[PDB]
Amino acid sequence: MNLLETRRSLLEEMEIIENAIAERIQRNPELYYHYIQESSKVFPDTKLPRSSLIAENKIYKFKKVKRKRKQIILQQHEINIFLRDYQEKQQTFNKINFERKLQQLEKELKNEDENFELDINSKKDKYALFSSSSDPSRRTNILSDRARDLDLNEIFTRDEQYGEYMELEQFHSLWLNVIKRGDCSLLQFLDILELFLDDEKYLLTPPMDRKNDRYMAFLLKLSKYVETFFFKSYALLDAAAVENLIKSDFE
Amino acid sequence: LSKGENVPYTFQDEQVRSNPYIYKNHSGKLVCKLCNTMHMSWSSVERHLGGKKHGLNVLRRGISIEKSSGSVGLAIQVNYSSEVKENSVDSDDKAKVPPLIRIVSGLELSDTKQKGKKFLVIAYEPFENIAIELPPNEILFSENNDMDNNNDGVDELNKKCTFWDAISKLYYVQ
Amino acid sequence: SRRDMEVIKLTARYYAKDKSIVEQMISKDGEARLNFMNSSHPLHKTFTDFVAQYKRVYSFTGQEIKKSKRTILDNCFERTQYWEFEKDKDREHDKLVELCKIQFAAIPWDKFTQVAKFDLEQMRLRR
Amino acid sequence: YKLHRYLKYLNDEFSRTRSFVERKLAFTANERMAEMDILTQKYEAPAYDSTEKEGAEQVDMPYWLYKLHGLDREYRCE
Repeated sequence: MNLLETRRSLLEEMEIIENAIAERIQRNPELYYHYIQESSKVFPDTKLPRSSLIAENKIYKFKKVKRKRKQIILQQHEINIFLRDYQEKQQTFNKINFERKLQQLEKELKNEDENFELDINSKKDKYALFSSSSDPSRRTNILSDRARDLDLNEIFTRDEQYGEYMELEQFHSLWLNVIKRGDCSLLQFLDILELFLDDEKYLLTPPMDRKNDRYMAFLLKLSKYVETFFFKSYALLDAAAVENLIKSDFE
Repeated sequence: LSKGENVPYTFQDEQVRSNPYIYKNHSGKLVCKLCNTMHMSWSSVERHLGGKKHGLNVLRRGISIEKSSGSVGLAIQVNYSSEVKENSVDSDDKAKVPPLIRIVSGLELSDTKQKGKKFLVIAYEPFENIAIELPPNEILFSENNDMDNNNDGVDELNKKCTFWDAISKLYYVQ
Repeated sequence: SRRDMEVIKLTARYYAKDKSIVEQMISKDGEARLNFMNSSHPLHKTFTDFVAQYKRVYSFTGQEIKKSKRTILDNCFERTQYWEFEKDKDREHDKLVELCKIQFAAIPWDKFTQVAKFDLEQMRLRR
Repeated sequence: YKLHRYLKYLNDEFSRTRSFVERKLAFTANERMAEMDILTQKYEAPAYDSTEKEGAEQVDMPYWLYKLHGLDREYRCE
């Protein structure tokens, strides 16, 4: 196997993917904008577009139609898997990167001459494998053939509304179970959570004693939830980057 | 009000007219021969020539005319003003439009005397039109020069074989 | 088409390194198989592609690509932007053309005043 | 610590939800019901509708003549 061909096909596929997620970012700029905005508040350095662009939902001159949340998120997770593929290919590629032989192979190319068949399926099956609306007959499902079995409802509950809200009622229940009473209302519970927005309150004005078992367990479960929710609602941002950032800040 | 022109009588058998439509009938009245209107005075006429009906009948006649009428090639080099008078008009009014060429049959002329040959007319907004007689039935009439790219511009002739050096104001045609 | 594809891509593989092995093969064998070598044969064009591509693989051999997620995203955004720009150029062009059609259709081709009687592609550039 | 920083990064969502809570809370029966209906519909709806737009980008004849002449009037020869 001539590595040249393999590395070629790799660079080509990478190109295809970049082109796909670029077409996406084109039809609905929000996809990037949304993402980028969040990124802005995690990695302060990040440069973000002109506000006007964001609002008018335009990238250059044309203002694009506003899309609903479920679709934006969907395409963001699709682009997520795309970027995964890309990262993989980039990896394998990094790990992979006369005349008598020319006639030698050209001779064997004569093999099986009677192969009556039309072959238009290398760049078309890929281009197609990664494009908008690749599932239905013509135009029914925005999802590409690549991620045809991608379903957000298996990632978000109904009360979260694809990142609009985070369902904390459950944790209010567990909390009631933790404080061993009922003096605590959903709103008073949220008032409790607010402590964790401050850099010092959750530490110096704790709801319960921070050495209490029930409390520490609860806090664990809740923390896990908030984190998974975070990365769930912002697929496009590099999860590992954020994780490592936080860890280093911690140490 | 007439600006001194002699508006001719309808029977006089045609001195290019300022316009060319207005006449005077066997009586003395003034008439548009396009629109078949009768006018009392020069003041009325200038209202008509500036009117929306006399606009239309020119367009209708416009269409009505526009629906009927290894070798050697020719090359023309037309030069234009050197920023002498074009300094007073720069309001992006077709200023971006380059000169245009068209092949006209002599079958139609202001005098209609002799005819039977073609002319390679070249036109630009301010400057006056220009013509070049083409006795040869066909010269340089090529066959798929470029690889069929479709920006019609005005016509196959213009895109196919014209160049407009707009920076120097030189129009080449071949 | 697997045959054609394979021969194009192979002669393209070799043509990418030396360009001398094919020019010798053509004179040695004499087969109507490599008829795509001449720019006459349509497929030739796609050939010019493949070779280029292979020529490209020779570019960063010994160099790894270390693009990160952030970067890839930024890039795809910039590509989008480009596409939008190009689209705008196309639009403008269409407009100008429209103007031209209007004026051409709207000038007197009977205001004659003649005088006498009787490669540009490389010229319509700049140098 | 993670709960801390992640909740900080999600301040907008936290606020958004707290708001939601207060709203639903101040609803009536019918109101709360219809709202729930809405959340549900949003949940079980196609991400792309058969009635969406593609390519709707923004930026940044002789009528009385045929009646007068008597044409374009329905008639029949048997």
